Amino acid sequence: PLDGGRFATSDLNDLYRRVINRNNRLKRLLDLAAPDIIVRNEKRMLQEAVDALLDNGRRGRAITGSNKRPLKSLADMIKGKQGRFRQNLLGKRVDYSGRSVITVGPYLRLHQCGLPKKMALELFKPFIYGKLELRGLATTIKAAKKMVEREEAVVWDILDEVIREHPVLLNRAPTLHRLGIQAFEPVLIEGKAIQLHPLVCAAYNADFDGDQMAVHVPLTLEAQLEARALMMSTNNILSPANGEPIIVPSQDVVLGLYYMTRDCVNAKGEGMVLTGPKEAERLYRSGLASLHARVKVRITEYEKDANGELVAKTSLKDTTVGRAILWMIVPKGLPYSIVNQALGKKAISKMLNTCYRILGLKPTVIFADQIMYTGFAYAARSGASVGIDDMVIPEKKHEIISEAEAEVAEIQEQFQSGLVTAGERYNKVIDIWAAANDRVSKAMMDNLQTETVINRDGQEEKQVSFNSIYMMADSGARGSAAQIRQLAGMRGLMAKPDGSIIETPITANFREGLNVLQYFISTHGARKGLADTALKTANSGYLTRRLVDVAQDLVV
Amino acid sequence: VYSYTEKKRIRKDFGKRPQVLDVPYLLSIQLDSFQKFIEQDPEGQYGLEAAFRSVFPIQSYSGNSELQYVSYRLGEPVFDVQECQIRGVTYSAPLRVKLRLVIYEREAPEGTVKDIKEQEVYMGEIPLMTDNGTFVINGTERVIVSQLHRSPGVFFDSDKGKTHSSGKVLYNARIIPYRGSWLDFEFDPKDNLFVRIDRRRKLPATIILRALNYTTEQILDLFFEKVIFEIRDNKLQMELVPERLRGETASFDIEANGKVYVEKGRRITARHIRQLEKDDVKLIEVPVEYIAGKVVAKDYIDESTGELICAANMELSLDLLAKLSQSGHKRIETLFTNDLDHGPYISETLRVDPTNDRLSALVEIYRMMRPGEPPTREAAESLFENLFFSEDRYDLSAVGRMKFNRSLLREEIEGSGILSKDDIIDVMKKLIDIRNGKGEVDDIDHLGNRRIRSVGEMAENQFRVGLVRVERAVKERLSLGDLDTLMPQDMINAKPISAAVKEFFGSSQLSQFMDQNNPLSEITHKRRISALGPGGLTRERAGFEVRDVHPTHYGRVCPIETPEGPNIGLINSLSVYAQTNEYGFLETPYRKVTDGVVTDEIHYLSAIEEGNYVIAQANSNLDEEGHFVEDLVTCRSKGESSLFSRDQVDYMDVSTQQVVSVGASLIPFLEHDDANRALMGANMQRQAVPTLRADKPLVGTGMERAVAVDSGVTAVAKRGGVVQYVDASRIVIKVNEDEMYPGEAGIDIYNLTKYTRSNQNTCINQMPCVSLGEPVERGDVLADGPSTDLGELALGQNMRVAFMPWNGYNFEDSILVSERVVQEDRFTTIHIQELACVSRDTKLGPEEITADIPNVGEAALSKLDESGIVYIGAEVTGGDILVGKVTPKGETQLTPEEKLLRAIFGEKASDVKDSSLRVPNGVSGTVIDVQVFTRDGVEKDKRALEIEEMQLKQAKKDLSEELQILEAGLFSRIRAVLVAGGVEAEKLDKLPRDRWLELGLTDEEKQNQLEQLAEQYDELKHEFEKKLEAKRRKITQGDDLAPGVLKIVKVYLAVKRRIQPGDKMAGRHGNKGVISKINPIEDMPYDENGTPVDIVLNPLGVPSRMNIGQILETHLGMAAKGIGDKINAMLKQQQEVAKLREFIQRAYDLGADVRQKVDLSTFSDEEVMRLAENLRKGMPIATPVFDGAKEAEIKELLKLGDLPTSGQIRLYDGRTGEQFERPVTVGYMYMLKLNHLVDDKMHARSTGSYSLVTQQPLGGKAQFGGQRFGEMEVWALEAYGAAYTLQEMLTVKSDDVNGRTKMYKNIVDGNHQMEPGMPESFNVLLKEIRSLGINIELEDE
Amino acid sequence: ERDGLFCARIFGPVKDYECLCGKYKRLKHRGVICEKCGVEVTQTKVRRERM
DNA sequence: CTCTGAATCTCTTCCGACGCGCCGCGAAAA
RNA sequence: UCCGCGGCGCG
Ligand SMILES: [Mg+2]
Ligand SMILES: [Zn+2]
Repeated sequence: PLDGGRFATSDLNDLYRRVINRNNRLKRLLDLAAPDIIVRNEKRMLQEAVDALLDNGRRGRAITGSNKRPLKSLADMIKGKQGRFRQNLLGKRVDYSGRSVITVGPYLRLHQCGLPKKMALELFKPFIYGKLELRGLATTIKAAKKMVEREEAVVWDILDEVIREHPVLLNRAPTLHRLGIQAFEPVLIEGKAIQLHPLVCAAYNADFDGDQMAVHVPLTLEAQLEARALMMSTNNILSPANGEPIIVPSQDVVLGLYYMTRDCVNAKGEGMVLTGPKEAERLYRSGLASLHARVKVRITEYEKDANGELVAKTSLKDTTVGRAILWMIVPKGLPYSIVNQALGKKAISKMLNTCYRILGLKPTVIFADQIMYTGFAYAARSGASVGIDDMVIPEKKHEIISEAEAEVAEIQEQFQSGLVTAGERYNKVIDIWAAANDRVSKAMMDNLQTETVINRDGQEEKQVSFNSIYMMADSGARGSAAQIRQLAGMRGLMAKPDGSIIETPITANFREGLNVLQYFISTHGARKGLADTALKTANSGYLTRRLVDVAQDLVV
Repeated sequence: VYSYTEKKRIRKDFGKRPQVLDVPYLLSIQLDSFQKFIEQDPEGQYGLEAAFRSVFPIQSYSGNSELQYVSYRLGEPVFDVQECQIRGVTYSAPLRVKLRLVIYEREAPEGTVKDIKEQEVYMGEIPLMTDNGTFVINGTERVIVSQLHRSPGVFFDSDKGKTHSSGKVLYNARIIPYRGSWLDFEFDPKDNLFVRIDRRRKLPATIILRALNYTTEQILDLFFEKVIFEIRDNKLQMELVPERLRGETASFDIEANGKVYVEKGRRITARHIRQLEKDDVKLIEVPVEYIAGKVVAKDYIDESTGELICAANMELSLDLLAKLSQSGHKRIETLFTNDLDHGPYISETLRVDPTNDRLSALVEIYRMMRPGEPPTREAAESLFENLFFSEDRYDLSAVGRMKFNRSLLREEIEGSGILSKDDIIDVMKKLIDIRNGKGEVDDIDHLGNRRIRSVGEMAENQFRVGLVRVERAVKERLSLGDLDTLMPQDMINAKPISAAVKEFFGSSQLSQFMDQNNPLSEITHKRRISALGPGGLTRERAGFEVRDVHPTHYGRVCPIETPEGPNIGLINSLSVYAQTNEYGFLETPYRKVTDGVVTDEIHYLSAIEEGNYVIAQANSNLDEEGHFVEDLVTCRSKGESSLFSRDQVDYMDVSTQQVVSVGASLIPFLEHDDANRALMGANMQRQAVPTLRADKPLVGTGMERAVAVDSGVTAVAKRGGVVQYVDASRIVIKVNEDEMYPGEAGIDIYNLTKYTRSNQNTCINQMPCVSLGEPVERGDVLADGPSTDLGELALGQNMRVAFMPWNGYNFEDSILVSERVVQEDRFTTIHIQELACVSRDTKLGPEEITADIPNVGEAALSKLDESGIVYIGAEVTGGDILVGKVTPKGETQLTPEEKLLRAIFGEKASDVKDSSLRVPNGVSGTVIDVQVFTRDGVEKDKRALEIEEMQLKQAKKDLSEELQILEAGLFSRIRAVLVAGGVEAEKLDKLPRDRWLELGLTDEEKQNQLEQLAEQYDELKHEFEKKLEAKRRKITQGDDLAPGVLKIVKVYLAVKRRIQPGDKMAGRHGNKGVISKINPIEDMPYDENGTPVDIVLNPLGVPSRMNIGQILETHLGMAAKGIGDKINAMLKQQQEVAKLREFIQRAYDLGADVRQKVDLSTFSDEEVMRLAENLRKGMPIATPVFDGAKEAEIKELLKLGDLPTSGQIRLYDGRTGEQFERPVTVGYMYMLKLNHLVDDKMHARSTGSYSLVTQQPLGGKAQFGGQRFGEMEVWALEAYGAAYTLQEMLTVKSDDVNGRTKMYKNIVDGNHQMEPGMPESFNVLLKEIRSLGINIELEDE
Repeated sequence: ERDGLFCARIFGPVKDYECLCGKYKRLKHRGVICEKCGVEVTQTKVRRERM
């Protein structure tokens, strides 16, 4: 039905009416015993009409309506992505669902997710009704709907009651791997955005760029048990593609850990011997000794015996006070030697994997949560930030570029003299430019990586530099060597879309100003990469669908 | 010097390169095209007159009647754009066409006319272009994106060897006509040449050659080269050209004139060729073996019996030579072929084609292009000739002819629009050359082979189609009807042309909705250039080759603006300086260079011309007269980068801003960030939302002024003067004494759009920005629009931003925001939605809106008025009623017992149901306007009379001010005339206006002027009277509503939106972000001066994104506000004007050899005071895109403001209080708010409506539908196991009605047990398959 | 219509447990084909079943 | 010199992620 | 009001 008593016609009806018209006309035509030409033409018209009714469009031009649209047949309703099978039978739309944008929840634990209050109310309304009937406050479901709409203060308390242990499945579209759906035990937050634990953001492949995700709630006791047992984020911490752990600290937490464990040769309070990590905490929180001070502290470590008993040992050893602070949160079974290093993402991954392989799941979960908290805290206290002065430009760059300019100039003259061919000259120009790039990159890394420092005796010493970008890239927290190379040194010798190197180097760095022709050359690779990345998803999804549908039968 | 408005707030520049060409009007690409489409033109190369000349005259095929066209006229539109949009109709103009019908006498000549009839026929409607470059088609605002289609012409392209094995390349030649069928020539791996039409089945090529009057032999003479043989005394001789032996091995001796010399077994070296040349060898004698295996060139016939022997193309042999010798042909003609050059390909084609004459080829082509029908001489001939060699079905447009002549290196630049046989032969020749290797393919995506087709051309083509439709209509009319009892308006029919135009402008893929978020969106949408649409290409098949940036795109298409996603590369943008050629190719400006010196003359070059020259770019440095500084200058020769001497350059790049479009040019410090994030930032600027208040960007690029000016968002005074009246709604300007038209009122009025719904449901408002008695120059901005400040574009706000990982709240691009900005409302926005209710003639009475409504509480009714419409200014929540409408139920008969029971229960058993309109779920706000419309003849309620009454008083006061102005002017003229003679000025001023008019000046010429002025008063009186009464008619008249609708009502609901956690928040340079925490003001970090930081960005984004622009901007912003504070403090200190003039003068003078060179000594003290007032907290900075502020100048600016030079300052933690160990970057950043409001996307369904077809829940928030649990999630559950959860999902929460009902009862009861059941969707499938004529059933039932 | 693609005689009632001509309107009439009009009185669900 | 089988060519068919959001608009049928 | 088709963006 439509407005004003009008109607919209389902496509099947038009085809059926056409077939009825033709059939009745043929019946009345045969009744009158007309010559064979008329009946044969009419019956072939009926044949084509029923052909369209069944599988419109398979043979010849499909019959079309006033909207010049190719009309849907019975066959067309089954075949295709829009057909009954793919659209309806699999992927039925479900009740008790919501969707919202995500927000980092730092204060959360590993397994509890923040949920907007309004969404919780709507999703659990059946349970609110049930408990309200249980407490007798609402005599009828009408009353329950009233008070739940009237948001009486008791309703919120009931809502806290019902969600006390009821997990929710949480999905981010599109699911790419079985880690794409996880169950959390919710907590209530104000606002209209789902708070997520930072760690699992890697597993969900989320990036908090205004990306949306959805929530469903199981209903049966059975489904709740599957959620708590199977889908709980505390379990399944190891990816099924490969045994490597999926919950890996990255970005800010890695930065905080690396800044915390790093040493500086001269710092406030260095040299003093301290009884234990407790007093190390006292010293630093009193601001009496900097985080990077190298001191001697007493520590204790434990190890499983042949029977698994944690035999203890203790001694005095050199330690940065920050690493001493770290030793608090370590579980009781870890050996100390692992922490004794400049922690990076690879090291931290090895660390968490270590405590998983040695101690139980609960120690690893607790350890991950505590390392999360501490990493964020001391990264905050770090104040590590990037300034315009950080991308220091090596003075050798002007010299190296000068040398390369001469080398290319003389080579070009040699080509103009007829001594070398165009292709040969092209190749050797590429070679000399590559050599220049290597030289300048090496020089820039050498300048950046080390800083001049003063010792206790005032003598010149050298240490790993504390330049912000260097520590950001070295720690592995959202960076690598290529980007820092492009930041201040040569950008390189990338190619045209055909793959040919343009033979004219991208000279300046991003701190310097890329010239118009330079930048416009630089954009070709960017456009090609963006287009390829955008277009790959279709084929990747298709390949996945085929593979899944081939392998769906097997079961141990 | 500077204008008054620019004097208000002068934006300091840093550009070093001097500017030459001012930025052209941004909207040209639309306006110029429609001008070419709509204005009169006698020559009429392109336009409506061109269409009329291309269709009319139309003559009866064998009669004595003719219909000829004279002229076209466009009538004035019924409504203006404002009236049109408020009414909600098409802003159209009528096409009036002068038409003549002529009838001849029967006697020859045909020109012996005997009767004519002439009149102006109405010819439908055309949507007219608005001054801001948009269409108003259905009350809505719509725009056309121009299409970058493949240019008509001829293209030679290879498959690069993918299709065939061994990488063997197969070449193709393709002809693209502007309208009609295509034509392709292709090479098969067997090196045979084939032709095809409209991608039908392949054919041998020469048949088309045979299709024309071209027998085999003559075709051979055209295509190949000849060789002559003679047989004398059983000795074979042939003529020689030395170049022929290039590439041949000397297997046999070479002898001539008694001289034998050849390197037997070796190649014929060039030395041998030169020796033959110097010997001048004309003929040589060859053995029988050489002529064996050769192919004859022509047929040979013997007269001994009258028989034909060894027809052409037949390969010679001993028997053939004996036969020809004995028969008597002493002269033999063959063709010459080499494997390296002059391939035998045509010979093989002639050996393979089954056809033997013109008829057989025509039969073949008929059999090919139309299967399933019998061949026939006349029909085949007719369809062939009309398909290819007639303007009826085929026309290579003028641009096509130009491209064609250029491709085949002809001399003529113009020619026929229809193909010719010699052209086909030339195409064959060129293709054979390409396959031989003496030619080159052409890049398909080279921008010289793409053409920008604008609005006018598309509308012209559609109108031409409609015209041919009406042409057949009138043809059959004239053919059938009598000749002297009719008149052209009878013959014509407007419906087809009008339908075609309307369908093109409404439903075509290239007529999408015109988005109106911010003026930048306006400009970038109107300047967008797309490759989609008709005749273009589809999204799902565009390969990477089309999408990549070709080197010819320089200065013509910006690499940056192009959208991300599946549309990447296919939707380009037009650069700032580029413009469209006459043929439709892309032009760019350049500066001519001479004697190593560039000069100010400007050339416009197309792509192909640019290919020839060698041009250097703006990074090159110039001095004095513009002489090149560096000896070796980098250029762009022939599409590749290199360096040359000063003497070798041809043209120089017009300006540093050449390569970038508007959207990306608005980004500061573009040359410091990676192209990926720059592209994303330029794209994402377009989604900014106008805030309640606007603030200028501290760091700008200088384009904001131009972008705002050209964009139609702002009101621009058409004539300069001094402002007479200022009000929030209207502005009144008084023009200058030298500006008035002779005999004019001299006063202008503008009405400001106050609060109306945008196209994207945002808010459009305008603010007066001038003071009383303010002088105004022409082109000055008179009313700031949304996202605009004093004529400067202002998308977002300036915020104090510090980079530090302050807590977990910045984990991935997550922005943590101070409550201080929420309290100041810096980011609040306003949204306006609309709701509609429609009245239609239901059975047993139409739907009626009324105050009374059953089953509704009293308070809800009280919100409505007596008419049933909410009062303006009443807040509404979700689900409240706005328009109280009821609808008759029909008969709804009940038995007397049931009716009595209903009466006992109450007022039930009524045949009227509720149909009132309610607020959509979750929506809330306040009502700002109610619009009502009603079919003519239907009564208008008191409310509608009320709105119409306010309308009429507004119109009446407008015209009353108009008449008072005109009375003032006319009586000023009266007083001036009286002063000029018979002066009674004191009495005139004392006496009322009637005495001014009545005075008779003793019948002088001054008295004649007084009488003329009285007549002027009279005529203006009647003019205003008739215009006002016409306005009353149009307001009072009914409405052309949809059929079946008696009356409609529309209500506008306005709501105010604030920053909310989870909302998205933009920063240009691609710094995306979600707001993740609102902190109380006392927790954020602060500086030693106690000022807290508003936004804490995650530093981790910068190193991996290489958005090093943003940090730079931050530092620059830090300097800007610094200066402002001092200026601010220096205003608070209330010190001398002169010393602050000194300070600001130093601030502007700080630039190292910048171009601006402002001199404050020329400013009056009021100007300096006003400037300082604007300069408080400001000091805007303009940095051109690639001629921007070097870091050194930013350091100098920082040191001027006493800020630390490093740009990193110490901070204190709000909650802890000790210093952060390392200094933290603190600065000022321009942050935007994006349309992705978190409170709009958040949604929760639980239980609700179900789709009728499959009982599944609906989809979409607007209909309160649930989410979709797609197949991906099915596999996700499948992997984990959790089979029970999946079953619960599928059976209860989605499909099984019985199961979900039982489950609902269980949950209400507290029992949580599953009740499985057969999904109804599967039953649906079972029935559907059962409809196919297939038995499907369950087993073991 | 009397014999159309939505015929009540063929595909069932237009409303749950209500005859086409309204002769019977009580649940006790379950499974009764109206003599006056000939339409079986049952649930509207059969409009999904009967082909 | 002719007939049959084998192999290629020519035509036809199928199909290229997915989740939303937004926007607009149906009729020679009544 | 719940129907269908086309275009646009987000992730
Ligand atoms: Mg993403
Ligand atoms: Zn009945």
